[PDB]
Amino acid sequence: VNPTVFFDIAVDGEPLGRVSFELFADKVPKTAENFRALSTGEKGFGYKGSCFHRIIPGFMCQGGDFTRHNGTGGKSIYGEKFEDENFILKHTGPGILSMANAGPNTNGSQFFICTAKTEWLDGKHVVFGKVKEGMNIVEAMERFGSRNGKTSKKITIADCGQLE
Amino acid sequence: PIVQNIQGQMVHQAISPRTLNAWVKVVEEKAFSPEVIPMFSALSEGATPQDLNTMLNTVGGHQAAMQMLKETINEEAAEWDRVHPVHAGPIAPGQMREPRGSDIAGTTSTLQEQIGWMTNNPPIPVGEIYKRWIILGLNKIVRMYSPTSILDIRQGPKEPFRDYVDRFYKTLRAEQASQEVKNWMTETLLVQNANPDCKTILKALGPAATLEEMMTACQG
Amino acid sequence: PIVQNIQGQMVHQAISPRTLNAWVKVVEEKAFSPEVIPMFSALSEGATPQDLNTMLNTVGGHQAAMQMLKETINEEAAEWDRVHPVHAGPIAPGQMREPRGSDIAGTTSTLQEQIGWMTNNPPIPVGEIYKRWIILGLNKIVRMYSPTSILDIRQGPKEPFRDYVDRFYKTLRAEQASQEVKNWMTETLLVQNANPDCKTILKALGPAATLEEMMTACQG
Amino acid sequence: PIVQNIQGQMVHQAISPRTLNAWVKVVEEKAFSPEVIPMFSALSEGATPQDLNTMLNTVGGHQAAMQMLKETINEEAAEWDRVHPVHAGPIAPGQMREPRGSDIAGTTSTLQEQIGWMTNNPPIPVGEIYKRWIILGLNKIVRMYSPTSILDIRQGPKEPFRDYVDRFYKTLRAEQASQEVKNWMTETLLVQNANPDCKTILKALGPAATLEEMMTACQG
Amino acid sequence: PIVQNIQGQMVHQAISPRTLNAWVKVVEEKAFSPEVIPMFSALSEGATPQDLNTMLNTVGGHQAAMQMLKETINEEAAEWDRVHPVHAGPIAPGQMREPRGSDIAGTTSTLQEQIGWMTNNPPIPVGEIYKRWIILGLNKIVRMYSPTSILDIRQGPKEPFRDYVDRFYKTLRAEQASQEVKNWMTETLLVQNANPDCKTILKALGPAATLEEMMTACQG
Amino acid sequence: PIVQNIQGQMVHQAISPRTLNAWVKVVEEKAFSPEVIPMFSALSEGATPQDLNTMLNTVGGHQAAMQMLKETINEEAAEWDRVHPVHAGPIAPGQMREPRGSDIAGTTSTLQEQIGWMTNNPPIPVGEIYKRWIILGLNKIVRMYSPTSILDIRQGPKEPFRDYVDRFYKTLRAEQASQEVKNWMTETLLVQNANPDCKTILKALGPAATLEEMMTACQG
Repeated sequence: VNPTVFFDIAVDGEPLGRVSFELFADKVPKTAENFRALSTGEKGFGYKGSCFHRIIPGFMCQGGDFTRHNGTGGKSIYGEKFEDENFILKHTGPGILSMANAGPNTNGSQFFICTAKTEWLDGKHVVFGKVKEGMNIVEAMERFGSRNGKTSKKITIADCGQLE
Repeated sequence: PIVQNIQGQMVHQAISPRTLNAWVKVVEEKAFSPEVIPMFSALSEGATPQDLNTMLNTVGGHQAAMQMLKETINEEAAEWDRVHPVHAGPIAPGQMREPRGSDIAGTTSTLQEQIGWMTNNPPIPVGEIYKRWIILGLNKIVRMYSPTSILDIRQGPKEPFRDYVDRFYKTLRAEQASQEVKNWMTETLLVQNANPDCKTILKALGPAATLEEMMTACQG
Repeated sequence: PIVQNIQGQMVHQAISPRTLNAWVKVVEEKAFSPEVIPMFSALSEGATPQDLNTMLNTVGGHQAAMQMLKETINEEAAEWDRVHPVHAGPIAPGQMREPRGSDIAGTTSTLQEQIGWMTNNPPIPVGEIYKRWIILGLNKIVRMYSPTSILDIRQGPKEPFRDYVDRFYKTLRAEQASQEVKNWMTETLLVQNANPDCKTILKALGPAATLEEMMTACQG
Repeated sequence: PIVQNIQGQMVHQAISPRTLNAWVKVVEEKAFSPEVIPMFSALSEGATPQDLNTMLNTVGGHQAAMQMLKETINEEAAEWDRVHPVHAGPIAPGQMREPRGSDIAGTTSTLQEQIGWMTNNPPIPVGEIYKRWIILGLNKIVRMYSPTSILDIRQGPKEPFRDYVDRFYKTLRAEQASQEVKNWMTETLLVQNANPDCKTILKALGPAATLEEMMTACQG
Repeated sequence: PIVQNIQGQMVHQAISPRTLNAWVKVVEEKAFSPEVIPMFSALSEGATPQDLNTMLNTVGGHQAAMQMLKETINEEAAEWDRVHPVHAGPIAPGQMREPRGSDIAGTTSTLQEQIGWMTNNPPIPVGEIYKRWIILGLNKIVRMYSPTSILDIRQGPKEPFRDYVDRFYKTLRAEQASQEVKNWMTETLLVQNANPDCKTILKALGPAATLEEMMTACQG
Repeated sequence: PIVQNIQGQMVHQAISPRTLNAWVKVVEEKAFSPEVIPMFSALSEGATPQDLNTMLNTVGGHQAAMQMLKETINEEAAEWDRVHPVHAGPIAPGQMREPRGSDIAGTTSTLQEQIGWMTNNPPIPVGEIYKRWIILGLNKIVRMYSPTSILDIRQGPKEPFRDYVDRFYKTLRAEQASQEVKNWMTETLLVQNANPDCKTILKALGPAATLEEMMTACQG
């Protein structure tokens, strides 16, 4: 019933590990379909070969800008941006997958994986999934980031797709 | 157009002459009216860019409309190339190079490459993109063919209310300025331009009146 | 529309162009007759809401009737939402999607969601519900297109009983009422409005006589 | 109206007389014009429902407009009661019960309850809700006090273009049917009703013309 | 009045000269309109009976109205003293004695007793009762001041509907009947006294007549 | 507008009604003249964008000028967006996000966000930027409201030099041009358009004569 997608992560081309995500399509369906479809690449464009452009140790890893590769772009499967579906789920801990945005109703394709409990984000970013397998791969990724987000090595989504 | 097999996979299939004949006949007989876009979208479901270029080049006559459609497709392809630059260098073995705007149009690419794009993993919907572009062009064309403007509608003393509302909604569907503007127009301009007798019969029902009672009032 | 595919697994098959051409032709040739409802119900058996939207968009002309149809579909969706709101209850162990008034009308529901709602076990009758709505709308349209009231049907001085009863039953079928009202009307109105020459003949047969007896009586 | 202190907390404050005097003077001197709503929204920032009932009851004259506003507030209060139903069962220790549709207006509640509602944790914005309702009522009032419709605008042969566009935009801001429909009107109706000479001078610049060049064309 | 210090005791404060200046200005310029009562209740908020006596004595002229107001205050004080026994004898410290009617009027006491009664626990508000009595008196005055009755309003042949409803609602605001009788008259006599043309217009409007609908119907 | 509050902590203070009344009066009598831009800049020192929106909404009449101002504000916002791109992403807990092109105009930016952008260290000059935009708009409007051009200013036969130079400098200040062009414009136009006798009187003084000597030449 709820889809599961994976990401095979790479640090400058060396394979690092697989993170897999359960998308809560039963509560945030339109948000979960957009991440699912961008992971499969079935609509022609997507996450494969994009990188995490902003990694802040102890906060979150952000990625998903496949058009401009630096947080200023990305687009959804419904157009460039769409509404905040709802705020049922909250940022309860590491592994929560939440939507990045540029204020309300500006969701595109950027997402962030929390590596800590970030309750201040509640009510401001739609949560739509959580890490299933691979959280120590997300944790190891932190080491390649910095206080301001700049990463030291290129961290890419080498491959991604749907598992179930 | 691609068609699925018994085991679920799909492979290219030659375009049926019946589809081309029906498309040309409906274009000739029904000219360029609002009801060509649904039939066009229904006729060429899953059609390759070559099939769409066929269905467009095969339309004899109305060459100005076809030139408008070609210009619209050209502008859309230029915008697509500007928003999605293609990479250079060697291409990965498991991936085929991404198409450019002129190649999304299907003008400078072979049919086998279109089939490979459409049946790739993950599939690339070049046919759907070019169909969206053609549908936008056809919307602009049916906008151009619109005979009269929406504001110039005024019912004659003898023209029945049925013909009046028919003409009104015809040019309204041909306008396609927006949806909420259309909703405001069908509230205001519809009742603003009635014949005085039936006009006051409609005003007797107030603005809360619906179209059914609006018509059966002036009926009989 | 989806169809049972060998073996036992329903897969989506897009609407065939020949079906759309048949629908356009029957709407062009027969306008809006009482019989179209059965032809529409038989041309779109088990159709996804997208197919019915395509078949309602491919119509040419009669935009007023299509507007009444769309408005009645909206009203049925509104009433459906009112009759089927989510009341608090313990969550079901198994979750199945759910069709909204807008999810049933095929407006905001993607084709995959409708295929899911149809092929899932237990199935959600979205197609039959939308067909009931469109059939109610078509009944409204065909009852509006009636040229004259059933009460005005009267036989000419030399108009044969054949054409008289044909036109009378045609207008009665186009007319809308309960079955008992029709049972009373066929006994109170048919014999009275007949031509006196054959009216005496029908009166000589009896009040509760059947149609064939009167028809062979005034035959010739 | 509540006011913040040095420590940061807020407490009720008696309404200042030269606010009531200014409101009564602007209501009488300017009567009803689109620029009474911004003045009202600026005068009563943070005012309790009692203060708004004061500012409304204090308006002598134009009692029909005040009754329209009362009726609009009445209907709005009923909708709020219908949309949210009070929950049953035990109430949390850190929370206490909410107001009703009629008590949002402050008709059947004392001032201390309004202050407790406005400075609760979390605060409940009854003042802002009632201000929104009053602003909607004032919008309907200034709609009624519009002296013409948007379509009847036709510039006279001698009436300058400046006065024409002033009247147009005045009755357009007084229309407030929508925002995108306003955007379509300012493109079509503005260019469609000019005097023939200046009309064709504006047509010389095409639809891409902006308002500045639109006026400096007919200028001089 | 009694200003509540921010995080502190409710310190007493003498009435500012601005309040009395505005009060004498409005009572001089506007005579005795229905709205003056709201403005009087607005200017004097949380004021001691000494403040209200100062606000009433400063009124210059219209001494008959002042004598009627004093007679009404005396009647209310007599009723209060009749339906409330007054205790006497030694009184426990820290607890003020029973407020008498002539004392609740402030004519037989100083500011200290009023401040004590408005600061006791539980509070005994003398201001909200003396202001109620003054409002009853001002209501009698404004009823006496009305030039024409409500039952004798008739619309002129040329006088439009707006002026007629203005005069009608002004006289209704000046009326003395209960609220249910007020609703009855504003429901019936409004349309029952209009000019015959718009009378028939509003009769065609039928039941559920609402003021904005009435004024939109009688346009032109 | 925010103001330095004792001690050293800026807190939000809502716009005072007296300032709004002064603005309405200066836009009622002065209307649109060169002096309004300086008056506006002084009445709105350090104002949040909400205060400037309130001051621009309260203007009654002159809707064409307000629409020009709104359109120029939109144009400046688009140019600011094209020059200062805003990157999307989660904000830092300590610092605020970079305001977009529409966050300056107070359209989609809440009052708290503006207060943050102003009181933060380093401060974001949203108020001064919006003031520069409104000042550009007001310059456009006051250069439009000019009745005649500076080239058309000519002295009457007996019209004294005082009124001529006053009107000429007033029109020159209302006109829009670089100061460097004005330096040639004055020395080319002031003496030439004067009366012939005063023309020779000023030419006797010399070409580079100052304004005071030129004045005292034809004094009386």
